[PDB]
Amino acid sequence: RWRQTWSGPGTTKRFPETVLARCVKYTEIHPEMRHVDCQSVWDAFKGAFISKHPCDITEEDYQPLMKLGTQTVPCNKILLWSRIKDLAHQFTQVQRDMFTLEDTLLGYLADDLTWCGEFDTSKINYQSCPDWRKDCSNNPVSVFWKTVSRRFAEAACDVVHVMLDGSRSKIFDKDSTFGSVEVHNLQPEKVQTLEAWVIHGGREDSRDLCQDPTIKELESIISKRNIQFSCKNIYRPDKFLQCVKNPEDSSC
Ligand SMILES: Nc1nc(O[C@@H]2O[C@H](COP(=O)(O)O)[C@@H](O)[C@H]2O)c2ncn([C@@H]3O[C@H](COP(=O)(O)OP(=O)(O)OP(=O)(O)O)[C@@H](O)[C@H]3O)c2n1
Repeated sequence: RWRQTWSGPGTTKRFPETVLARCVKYTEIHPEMRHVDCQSVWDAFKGAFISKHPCDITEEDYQPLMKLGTQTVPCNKILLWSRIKDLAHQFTQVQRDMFTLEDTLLGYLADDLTWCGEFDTSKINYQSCPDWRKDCSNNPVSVFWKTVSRRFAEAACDVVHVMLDGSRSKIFDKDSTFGSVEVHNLQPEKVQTLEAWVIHGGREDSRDLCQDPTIKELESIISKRNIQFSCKNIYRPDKFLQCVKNPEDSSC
């Protein structure tokens, strides 16, 4: 068909099979999730968006799935990220120094996937799904991430870290999930500090990007929530990862 209902990519091929298989793998690997019934998880995930208008999804739609995906995360070891998920993930993969959202069952189930249904049919839409900008923000994927990211941020305590992409024109972006949801849902009663790691993309010698106006904005916002702010440059992410794998080892 030469045209489609929405402007975004349609549901990821074999979405039901993919989510199911991810749930099985996760609960097989992660002991604490060992009892989880992956069929019930799939059904609850389905229940959030099937037969529903994909511009009319709410956080409530995802509550059955949230309940089933309830999981304790070590509160002082949370790593948030904005844009640069590959480094964040490569980092936590070394020795589980920290946990990102994609290390939780629910984040793992949905990572890199697109999905939506149709009002008044039970069909998954494999042709297109709403674009957040062009179509609607209350779509199944955007609403899912907002809901799960809020919960993840509320679970954090002590020092919370965030990797930010220093090669972007807005290192801290208030419109991102990190900036619009996570920063506002850290609980000042529990969270002592937010420490930003600003990942350089520019090769070799570069600025102190902790002085970037958007970082100063982030500092102001966090400080005004009664949370301390710290910032560090990571000048060579490749060296950084090497030092994580082999610390004190070289020129670290
Ligand atoms: N794996 C993952 N984790 C998310 O969430 C937490 O959110 C943070 C990262 O999101 P951020 O980069 O937006 O801050 C991390 O701290 C995680 O703890 C996501 N929050 C949103 N997404 C999804 O990432 C995909 C690309 O989004 P984009 O931010 O690159 O571009 P977008 O804002 O959707 O462009 P638009 O068309 O103008 O709306 C979309 O599927 C979007 O729904 C997400 N994907």
